[PDB]
Amino acid sequence: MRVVIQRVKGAILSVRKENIGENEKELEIISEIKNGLICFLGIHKNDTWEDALYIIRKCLNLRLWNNDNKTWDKNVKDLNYELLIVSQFTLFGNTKKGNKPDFHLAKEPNEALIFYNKIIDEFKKQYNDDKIKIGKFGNYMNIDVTNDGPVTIYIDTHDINL
Amino acid sequence: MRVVIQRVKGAILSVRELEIISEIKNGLICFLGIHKNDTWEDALYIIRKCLNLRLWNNDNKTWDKNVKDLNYELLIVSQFTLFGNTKKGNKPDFHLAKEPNEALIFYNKIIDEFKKQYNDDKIKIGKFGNYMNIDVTNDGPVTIYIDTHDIN
Repeated sequence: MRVVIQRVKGAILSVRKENIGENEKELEIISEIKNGLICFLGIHKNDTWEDALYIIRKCLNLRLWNNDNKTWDKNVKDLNYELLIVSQFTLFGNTKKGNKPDFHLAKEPNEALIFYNKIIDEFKKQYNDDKIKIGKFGNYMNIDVTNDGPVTIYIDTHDINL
Repeated sequence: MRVVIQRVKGAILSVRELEIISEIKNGLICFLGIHKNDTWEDALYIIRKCLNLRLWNNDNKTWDKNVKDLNYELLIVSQFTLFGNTKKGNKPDFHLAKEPNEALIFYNKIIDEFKKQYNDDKIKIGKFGNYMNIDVTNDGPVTIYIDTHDIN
């Protein structure tokens, strides 16, 4: 599994919404957080539950907020902050050969959805049902993010021995 | 070198009462991490990939158009935290990251090469080594990661 974690003062996620209908075609906000993390999550085809757990553990526990003259001190749970988890297959975009990304390492959308939903449940079980927002899996999204720092963290779980 | 590329409809960068100092419409924001043992070859790979990755649909085709074809912009932000090791604790430690003073020179060389390889007016930057607030409109999203240490 791969994840890119961004520290944020807020994030607003929107998808396309077509009233077919009333011939209305606009963006509508379906998810929103204030301070916290946005995590772009890429799932590898050979990912196991252990990979998910490491990611969840790291996202929930990384001390990324300063605190009273102490830096890199507080985690997203401590400050009672939120997480926005977006599935992001492009993180398994191989750009090593040619300038068209190739996504053969990506888990296929269907198995991915089940896995992803398992992850979201675990996030909630390990933190709080109300602190975890998500996007619209497999749909085009517009995400207004306020990067606070910025602080960007990258983790590839296939780097660790689990 | 490590880079995270985000596809965007726009980005607004401010620095500390904040003031906006950089702004782009459609294009890419690129968070750039420089490794202590990085060479000019690593920079070139990153620059070439950023300018040439076909990340836009030109319709009926996918992954078809790149950032130059569309006359789009790039916002390059140095981002040492990309070398935050988190393998051994919950507190990132950043020793793979290049020392600040050498990093700045290197980083400025990169920005020049970006301009030389594209266009002086299409390349925006942040305030190196300063706290920044960046409002980004992610378009997709489309997130690309590259570690030039994976390549020879």
